[PDB]
Amino acid sequence: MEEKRLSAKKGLPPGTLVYTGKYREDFEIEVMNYSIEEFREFKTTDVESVLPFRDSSTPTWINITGIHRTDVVQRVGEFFGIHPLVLEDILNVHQRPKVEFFENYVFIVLKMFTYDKNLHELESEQVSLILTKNCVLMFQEKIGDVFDPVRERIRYNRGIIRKKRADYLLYSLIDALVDDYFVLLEKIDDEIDVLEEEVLERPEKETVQRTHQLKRNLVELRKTIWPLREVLSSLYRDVPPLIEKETVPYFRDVYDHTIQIADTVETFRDIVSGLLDVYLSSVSNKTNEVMKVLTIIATIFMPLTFIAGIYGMNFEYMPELRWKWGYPVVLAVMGVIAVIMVVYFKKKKW
Amino acid sequence: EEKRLSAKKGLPPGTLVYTGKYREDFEIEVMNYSIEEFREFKTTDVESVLPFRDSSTPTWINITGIHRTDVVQRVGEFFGIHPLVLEDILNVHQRPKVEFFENYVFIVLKMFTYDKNLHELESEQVSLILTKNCVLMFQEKIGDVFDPVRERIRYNRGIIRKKRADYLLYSLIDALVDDYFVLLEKIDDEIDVLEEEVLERPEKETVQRTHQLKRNLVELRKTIWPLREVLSSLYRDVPPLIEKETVPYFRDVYDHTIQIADTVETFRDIVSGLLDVYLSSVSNKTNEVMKVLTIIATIFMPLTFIAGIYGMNFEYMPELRWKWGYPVVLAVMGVIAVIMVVYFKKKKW
Amino acid sequence: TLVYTGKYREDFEIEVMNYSIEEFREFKTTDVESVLPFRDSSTPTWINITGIHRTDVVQRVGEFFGIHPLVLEDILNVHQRPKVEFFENYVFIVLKMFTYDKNLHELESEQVSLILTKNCVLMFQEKIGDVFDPVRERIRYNRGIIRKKRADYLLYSLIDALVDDYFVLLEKIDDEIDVLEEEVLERPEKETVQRTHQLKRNLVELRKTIWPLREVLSSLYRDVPPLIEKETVPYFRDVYDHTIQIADTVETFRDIVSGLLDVYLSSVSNKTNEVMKVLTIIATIFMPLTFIAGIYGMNFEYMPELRWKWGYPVVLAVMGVIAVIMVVYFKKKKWL
Amino acid sequence: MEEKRLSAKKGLPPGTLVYTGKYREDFEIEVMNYSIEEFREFKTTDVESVLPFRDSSTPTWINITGIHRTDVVQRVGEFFGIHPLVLEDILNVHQRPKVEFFENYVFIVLKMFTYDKNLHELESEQVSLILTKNCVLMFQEKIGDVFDPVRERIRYNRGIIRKKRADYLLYSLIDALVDDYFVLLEKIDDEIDVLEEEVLERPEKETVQRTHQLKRNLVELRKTIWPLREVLSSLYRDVPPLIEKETVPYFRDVYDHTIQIADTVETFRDIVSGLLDVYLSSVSNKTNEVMKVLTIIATIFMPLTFIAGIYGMNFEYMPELRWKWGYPVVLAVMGVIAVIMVVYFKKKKWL
Amino acid sequence: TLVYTGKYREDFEIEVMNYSIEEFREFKTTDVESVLPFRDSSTPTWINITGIHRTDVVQRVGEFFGIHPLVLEDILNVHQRPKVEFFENYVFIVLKMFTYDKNLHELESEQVSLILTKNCVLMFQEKIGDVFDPVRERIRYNRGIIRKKRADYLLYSLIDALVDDYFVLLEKIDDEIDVLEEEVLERPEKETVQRTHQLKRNLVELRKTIWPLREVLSSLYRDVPPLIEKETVPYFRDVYDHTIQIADTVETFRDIVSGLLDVYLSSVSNKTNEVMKVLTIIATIFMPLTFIAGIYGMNFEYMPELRWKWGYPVVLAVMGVIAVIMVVYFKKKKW
Amino acid sequence: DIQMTQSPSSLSASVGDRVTITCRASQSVSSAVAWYQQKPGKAPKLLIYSASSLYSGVPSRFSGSRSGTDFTLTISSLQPEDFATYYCQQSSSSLITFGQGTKVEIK
Amino acid sequence: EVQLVESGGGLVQPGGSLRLSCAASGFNVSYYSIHWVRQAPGKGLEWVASISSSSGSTSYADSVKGRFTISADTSKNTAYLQMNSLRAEDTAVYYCARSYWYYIWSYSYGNAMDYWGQGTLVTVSS
Ligand SMILES: [Mg+2]
Ligand SMILES: [Mg+2]
Repeated sequence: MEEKRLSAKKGLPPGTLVYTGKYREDFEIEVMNYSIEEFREFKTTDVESVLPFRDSSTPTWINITGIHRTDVVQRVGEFFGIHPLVLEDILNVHQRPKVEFFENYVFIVLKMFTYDKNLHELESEQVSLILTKNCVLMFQEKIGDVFDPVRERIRYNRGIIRKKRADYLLYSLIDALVDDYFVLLEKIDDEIDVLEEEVLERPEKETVQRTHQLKRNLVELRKTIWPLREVLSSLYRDVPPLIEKETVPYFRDVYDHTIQIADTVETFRDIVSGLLDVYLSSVSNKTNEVMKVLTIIATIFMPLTFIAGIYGMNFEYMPELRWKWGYPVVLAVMGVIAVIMVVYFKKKKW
Repeated sequence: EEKRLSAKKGLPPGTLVYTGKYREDFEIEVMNYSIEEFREFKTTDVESVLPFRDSSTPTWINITGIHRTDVVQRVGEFFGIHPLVLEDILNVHQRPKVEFFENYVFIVLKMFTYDKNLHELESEQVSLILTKNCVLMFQEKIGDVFDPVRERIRYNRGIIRKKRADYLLYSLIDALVDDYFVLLEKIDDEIDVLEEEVLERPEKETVQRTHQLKRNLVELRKTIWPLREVLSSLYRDVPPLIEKETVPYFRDVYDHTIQIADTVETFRDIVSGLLDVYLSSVSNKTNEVMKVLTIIATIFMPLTFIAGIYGMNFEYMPELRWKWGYPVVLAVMGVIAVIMVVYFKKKKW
Repeated sequence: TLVYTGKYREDFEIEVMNYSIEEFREFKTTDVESVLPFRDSSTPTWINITGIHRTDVVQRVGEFFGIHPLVLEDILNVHQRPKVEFFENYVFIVLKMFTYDKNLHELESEQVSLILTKNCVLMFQEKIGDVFDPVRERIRYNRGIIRKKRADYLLYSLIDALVDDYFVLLEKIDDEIDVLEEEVLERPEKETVQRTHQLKRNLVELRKTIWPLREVLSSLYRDVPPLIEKETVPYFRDVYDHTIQIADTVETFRDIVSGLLDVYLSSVSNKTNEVMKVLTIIATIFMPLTFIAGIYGMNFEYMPELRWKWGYPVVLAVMGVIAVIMVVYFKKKKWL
Repeated sequence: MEEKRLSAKKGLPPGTLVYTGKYREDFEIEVMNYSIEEFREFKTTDVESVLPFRDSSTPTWINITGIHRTDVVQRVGEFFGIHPLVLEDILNVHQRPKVEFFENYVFIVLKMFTYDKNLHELESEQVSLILTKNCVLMFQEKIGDVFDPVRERIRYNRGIIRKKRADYLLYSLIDALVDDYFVLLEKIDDEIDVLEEEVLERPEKETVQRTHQLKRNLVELRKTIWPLREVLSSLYRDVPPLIEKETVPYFRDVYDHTIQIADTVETFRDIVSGLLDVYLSSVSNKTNEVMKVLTIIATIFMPLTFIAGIYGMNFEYMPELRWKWGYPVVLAVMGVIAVIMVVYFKKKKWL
Repeated sequence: TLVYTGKYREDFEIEVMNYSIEEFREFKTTDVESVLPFRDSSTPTWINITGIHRTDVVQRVGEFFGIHPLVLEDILNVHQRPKVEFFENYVFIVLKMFTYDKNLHELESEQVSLILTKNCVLMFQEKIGDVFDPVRERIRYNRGIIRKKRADYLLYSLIDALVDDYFVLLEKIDDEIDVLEEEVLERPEKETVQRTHQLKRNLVELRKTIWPLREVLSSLYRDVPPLIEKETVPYFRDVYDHTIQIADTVETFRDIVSGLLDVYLSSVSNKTNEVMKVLTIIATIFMPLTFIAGIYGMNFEYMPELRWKWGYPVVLAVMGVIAVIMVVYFKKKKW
Repeated sequence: DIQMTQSPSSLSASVGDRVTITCRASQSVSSAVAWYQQKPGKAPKLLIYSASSLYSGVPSRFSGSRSGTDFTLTISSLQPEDFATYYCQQSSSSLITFGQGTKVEIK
Repeated sequence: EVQLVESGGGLVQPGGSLRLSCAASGFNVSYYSIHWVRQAPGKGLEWVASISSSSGSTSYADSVKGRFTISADTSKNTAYLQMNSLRAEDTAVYYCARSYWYYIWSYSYGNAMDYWGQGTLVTVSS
């Protein structure tokens, strides 16, 4: 059944905090409280050093890496007044990407993908962003993020990340995630080109194995991509009071980027759909080449042995016997027949 | 033909013919409860649930085995239920839907059971009706998925005890959706094993198994898409019967339904690709078979041709042991065969 | 207004039924002598005109009953999509009747025109015979509540009867789908592709007919015209639900037929592989043996045919043993 | 994004605009200025007669058919305050439908499609709309459009188009285009109905040529209809100050129509894949039949030649002059093995 | 350690061009130590290292100019894609030159590295010959404004020359595709489809090289390091649009080639039908005849067919009759 | 630059026949070849642009084809008004060049 | 409607500079390129110069590069060609043509000359 069990929390009261993932080996909390002139980094493994940041007058980024410790999530939700439904949605790894607007906080569930070239498998990691007042609570399940450019921008002023509020921080996170989606898309395009070359040139069983693997990966990827458009459309069109109405054009930009991503995914899906038909026709072409060889040999050598059998049948009073010289005439006749048949088949077309 | 015919003939709309095949048993189970109290019993007497129509505390009537029309008619008449929705309840081949009325809300859902050895999906219709402070549901046969709901309401686990009948309806819908999740898990395992079989050991039965799986998947969509629609209608319309601080739970169930629909679409895509994979495997097998045929024919056509053209009945043969003629010709046959075979394994044949 | 397509032309007919709570009457007629039931304002009156060859009676009821004559062209032509009008004092809809023949898979169409005026319902048809006649029993034998409502419950009953006709048609098509599926799975056939193509085109015509009829019933339900008493709207609810179910069933039928197509293709490929297997086996069995027989058929003069335990049984046994060896070699590959 | 600059292409003057198209035959400007009670309509070929309509109180519709003349479109853009990049997008034909909002106007790119049954050619023609405060500018590519119903409505005072501003005119034009998309879709229906029986009855090269060109056509239709859906979504979910709130409910109908169109396109793609499968199945069946003939002949006559060679070799010890001088039993063996092979082939239900 | 990955290991030369507003000095030397103090010249300078297989010279250049050895590894890693790295001291760029010849329809690349330091540019090539000859002529004969500007404009001119070479390659590929369209729509064959495959692979490589080039130009003009400086940014903005043109043309060519290849390749089963028909009509009319020859070639004593009214012509007449009826029957089957 | 060699340098043909003139570019031009017609003593009149397209206002008998670097103009059926000098012109580069001309005579 | 008219032709001694004016009527010179074409008496057409009035970007043939000069005056809607250091073989009839850019591929463009002027003969001898 593997680690794809959706029946986790099958029979359980609503709001029960159960981790449904497969990463239970790590934990950390990174707090980045940045203001217009000072910024403070902080790393810990205890929540009580992180809770008093909800009352800050400056944006604060809280990244809780590792959600297997459900006590941390429960404490954070209890202090921030988070609905238990939101908490169990955070701890549900198989959650569909989505956005929910509440009275005080905006809840977002997104996914980031990792592609392995050596082993062609597409791994997924769920990230939950809660934008509450001037705070952005991040929940993920393992170390390794695509938000390092945001950290560099906060630490070193490469932009206006420190001049704006927490909504712009949420923007920067979403944009970094979309950029990771773009780089994953180009890696998948490279894989597409490799598989197209293989199906065109050298068909084999591992070829269709890898093609099926890629098709399943693209199906899962498209299933994840499509709700991201709705998430960004909700963050864009019906602006909640948490979004300060000044970051809306930026969310429009990310929405356009998601549109581009969806179009590229559809193109990849079309190519993959054509790939197996191309493979089948290539195998048929190789069989046709073998067919041409077989029919050429058969046509050259079947009439010749036919004539040999005709001249090998025995009885008295053979007209071909008492002849001038039987062998030269028959050999010349078969040579002419073979030459004209080779001109027909191999010289002209095959 | 078949027993499962979606026909009720030209019967009048005020008819309550039960179009089902289950006539096993008929029971009525009552689960009246409150914040500090709890009650439960099972019986077969309709009138025993007479005073529960106007009970202040929420109650959960469960009428299992709706094949006797008398109990359903009496329940519908006593609770002020329109006979049209009565025949909708009794009809089994009815797609899921919510109907909103002045005093009650009526929902139809379907439970699915999967037989692995037969790979057979079968359905069972359950009709929920929420009226003021009482939820009552009609089932086809014994056995359901709401056992965790019964355990939660018995041992007081969760906030189901400290709420009204709206939360009970939500709990029933949630349990049914979880049953859908486990069913999709079973179907996913079947798809995985079929994919492994077709990728490694193709067979003539694989196409039939894939066709049966496709039939199961389309039959699954035929009910799941109405499930997504009905949960969407329940969430957005939010009539005054469904209270506040409870519609987020229905939003969560709607999210579960849309996730289920996406998963089923993914399953259909994978199963669609599986048959093309099988076709590719068959083409490869044909290629190998005809490679064998071609190599055999190419090796042993020239040999028999040469034997024929050197073995007729002619008196003018320059082969009466010219220079040990027969060893020469046999060595020539062997060398020609060697030259032909070494040409192969260079073309990969 | 003048000419109608009429793929099949039959005799003319009109019938009228006036039903109430207590008294009932019915007339069978060839002409328009039923003027008094028209605009009588009495209890609901149901009039059926079978055969529209005499368009003169259509015009007569079109100026006697308000029609906005620009719709007569829509009524007369039978090859038209179902659609609904929102005229005052009368509601006009078009619904298509489908007939299926097992002997020849053709969906025969018979357009049906509903016009509902004040306490009156009117039925243009083009061929004798209809699926509406069970409703007649409710009118005659006094079963149900049909004799207690003002001509709108009658319209609901007629639409419900047509929907039940669609249900039985879908049942017949489902039976045909099952028989085609078992034929394809068990033993592929050369022209079964013709059968599945006919099934696919019949399904696509059914889909193209059902979707606009869904829209017609949705319009009839959601935005209620003043003619409906607001008491029969829940009755229209179930007809709308039935249309939804019919559309879903049609979609499932299309999907299963599409799957059967590729199943048949796979069966064809498998049988071609079988032909490869048998031909290759025969060729490789009997080419080496024929070559050995030929090379031992060399005339020449130098050969150890004499002695060497003779030659006839030796060759006849070596050929047998090599044949058995290569056959059991094929047993390793599991061919035959 | 970026700061909306000019492209500055290579091998070309730095500040020039190039018409990226094929049709360079016809040019005309039709002005239709309608009001509540009266209207004017004329067709000219000089741009100096259409500029004074910029400051017109009543709504007006300026249709410039033929954009190969870059001078007229450049003059119009200069007069109406159109950004040069917007003019470049107007002239550039190879681009998907799109919508852009500016301070004084909204600029939309859409595409008409004409399906010619002869040669089965699906031609695409860009049409660009610019909605200003009072006037609606439509740049076409060649003579021929699908807005005849709108012209009839304006001329005959039909509908409610004569008592509404230019935003309703833009809505009417977009609605007419989307409605013509339905006629294109039904033409695709008819052509697919024609194609299917040819595919399953006459599997030749032209069949797959047409099928693959139509698969490409439907790919193009998807790639041009999805951006149109996005355009309409942005149209009724944004509501720029140029369009008023009384017209926003009219765009939802067009959005629903485009949703239906996209669903129809997906159904078309599924049918196309099924049709290609049908072609492959029919061709494989034909080769299977000829292959039956070949394998039947080979199977019946290979062992016969084998045994003929067996009894035709020159060996000293023939148990041959036995059982009526040998020949009749050999002939009987041939007959019995042949009838066994024929019966076995009959038991398999072919020949 | 430093290891050379490429395969061009036969040429080496150092070319120095130090140009000012009024003076220019160009020379060719093979000594690394002589060109080192050229950083002293405030005027821009252009150092070209033609041979990479001599790792000592590039190692010494990196040591003197002070570049972190990861850039040395990237320079010596020939199999790569165009890329840009920014540092507080210098800008590192990896680009690819292309070579196409009409006769042998094959494409070969040559990685070229550029390092922009304060008032200096270094370019590491792989072999004799490049596409920067117009830049050399402009520097030498004082044609444009390259002398009046600093080394950033020199990097601009180098990238612009590379993009113009890309345009020339695109013209060659356009001619190839125009020939191939008719060649495959009139006379399809194995050689034509092999050429189509080769062209598709070449287009794939060209797009895989051109997309990172667009990214490099975007990173070059969008976020400006102090080295690039404002006055050159409007120039760098043009090369991005040139790369846009190249990428659009490459996409169109790839679509055309893929469509043509699919159109040809979707017609294999008809060839299967043809070859089966041929083999069947040939082997069906000869197996019966060989069987008849086998029957009449047996070694049977006192066989009935001794001499029956010209038995040999009768037997050949019978075989001709059966062959004729079989070949006529096949015409009825449309074979 | 680019040299556009045009052949034949002089063609003789009566009325009603097909006439083909070819010009070969020294190097690659991306189908940016135009064909002009000049009567003796008059300004040239454009006939073909983009090496395949037909100018708006010329008879349909004129046709243009391209194969690699070989650009051909064909007249399907000549007329007494079609006996003039025909020039190629490549415009791929900024420096455009003309062919040497092909006078069409009568018989 | 569109008309191209040249002037300024006449007998000039070698080394003498004369200006050729191409009056443009019926169109604006700012939106179109203007090309000069030289045809020697009894020889084929030869391109000599070009101008783009919108941006003032010129292009000269290698035979007249650095010697001729082309300028366009948008105010009077006229393009002027200045021929300094006129040599012996430059004697020819000069045509003024208006060209339009067309599109072939995303990287390649071409220009075609729709309308040509009457052509003025320039003779250099004696
Ligand atoms: Mg749950
Ligand atoms: Mg013999």
